[PDB]
Amino acid sequence: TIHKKGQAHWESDIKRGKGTVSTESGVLNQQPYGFNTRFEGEKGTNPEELIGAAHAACFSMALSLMLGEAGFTPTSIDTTADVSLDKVDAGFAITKIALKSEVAVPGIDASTFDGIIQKAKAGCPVSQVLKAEITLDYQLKS
Amino acid sequence: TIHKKGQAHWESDIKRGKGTVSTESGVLNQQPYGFNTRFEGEKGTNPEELIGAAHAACFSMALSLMLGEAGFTPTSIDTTADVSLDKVDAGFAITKIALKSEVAVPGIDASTFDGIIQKAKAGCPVSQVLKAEITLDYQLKS
Repeated sequence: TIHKKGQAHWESDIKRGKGTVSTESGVLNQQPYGFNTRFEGEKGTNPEELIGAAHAACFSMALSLMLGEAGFTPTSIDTTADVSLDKVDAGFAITKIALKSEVAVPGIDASTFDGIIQKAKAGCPVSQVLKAEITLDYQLKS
Repeated sequence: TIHKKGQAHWESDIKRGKGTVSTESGVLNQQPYGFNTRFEGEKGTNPEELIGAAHAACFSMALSLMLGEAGFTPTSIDTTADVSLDKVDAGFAITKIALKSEVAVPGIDASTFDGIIQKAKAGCPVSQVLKAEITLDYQLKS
């Protein structure tokens, strides 16, 4: 199995405390995060946008793979993942991720493409591991 | 409802194609990713380490909060999230996330702490949204 690691550091309480997040690749190295950026809308990284990025990335790559297996080559795939963090009795929960994608695949049938993209939406590794509602809105250029 | 966004871009097929990943905060901005970095172990970002970073960050924040609710203030929390991407019949799947955390909470009861940290491991938002097995290994300095 493939193992990849992420890390975080936290110090003090939630209001007066702060933290940082990193990844083994180094793309993220002690990047600041906290209550402000996660719940108060202050610009900065947080768990949600990171999961959104991971999801957009896994979905896009999966769409390319499946398209290839169908004998198609995508010119470009641009996916956005909107992660919803809602308030619930237990606190908060990631309830939905809205995927928005613009794909360009030369001469591919609209009906055939839809079948492939819906399979990617529900079949990629990240979608499969998430419990949140996953929606998909796309635009095909062929 | 809080909304956070992530995105990704991909061009060409899976072997000769390539992609990038970004987040709205900018911590990730068109950072390269591909088959190489995700499946061949080449150093670079990928969906798995991003989920790991997100999980480590959520879990550490959640632990601080709960300790606070118990009347405790953590001196420091350092968590690493090890994400497993396994090959399965249908393709691949994120089967497990192993959390390892080092926490310093002066004077807290060992048993008291264990109950709290276990509740955080199972109850934080990111743990809650994941279907993968989540394990916890920690070392408390008290």
